Amino acid sequence: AAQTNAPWGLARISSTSPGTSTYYYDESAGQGSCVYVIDTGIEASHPEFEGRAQMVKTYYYSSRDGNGHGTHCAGTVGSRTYGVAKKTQLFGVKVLDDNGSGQYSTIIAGMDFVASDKNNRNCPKGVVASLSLGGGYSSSVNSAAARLQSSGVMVAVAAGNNNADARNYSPASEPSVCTVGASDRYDRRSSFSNYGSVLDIFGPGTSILSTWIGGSTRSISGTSMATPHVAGLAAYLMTLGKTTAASACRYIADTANKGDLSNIPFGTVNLLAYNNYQA
Repeated sequence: AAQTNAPWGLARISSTSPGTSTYYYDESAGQGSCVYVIDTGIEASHPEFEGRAQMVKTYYYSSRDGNGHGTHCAGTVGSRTYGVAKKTQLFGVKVLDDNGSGQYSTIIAGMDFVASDKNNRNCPKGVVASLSLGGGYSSSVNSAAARLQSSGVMVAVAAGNNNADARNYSPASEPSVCTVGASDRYDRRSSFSNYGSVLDIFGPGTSILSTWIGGSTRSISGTSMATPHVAGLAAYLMTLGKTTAASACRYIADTANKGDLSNIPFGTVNLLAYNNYQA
């Protein structure tokens, strides 16, 4: 399949080269997989989600996304125009209030929620969790993400937007999950992107166009917007049978565009997510 005039990030993840604008992907499109978006919620009613997005859990008075960040990430995972996996199922777990903040205990409860809730969903092609969130190092947050990974969920977490080593951030410093940095359209490390040996992969993170609340769209930047590309890519790859939840991050790193990013600090992987689709 070919989506002309796609957001640059979608075109990048199916290209060996920057600077193109068509997204190429197998039409299976993550059908039969599920991605949990653990964030500020999802505006499920957005026409871009086509009835495929639903809120399954909130820890606050409402389950609606009063922020837009969760809606944006969910749109990059699987919206029809801005999504990597245009046929996946999207499950919203609102662990972040409408200011985008959340206590670690609520975040930890949301991760354990997903690790049990996936047994209530039909995800024959596999389960992914996208965590476009993070704070200071927490062994308890790291262990919650490690449990979620261990439960049979692909966990993808933002590396963080501090332009620092991600070892001091959680869940980015949990080694068993898939820690994602951000790159821009010129194949530069995003200036804000964390780095370090804990990173597994880079995805498009600078000026990412996706869904926004109020049924709108907007372009925003962050490792939190590179993570739903990798999360969406994993659901896509799992639906294609090329990998499993336990090995998705390793697989994505094996098949990534190698050594194509600039301003990647020594000791950090130079790997850019790539669906490796041959039309």
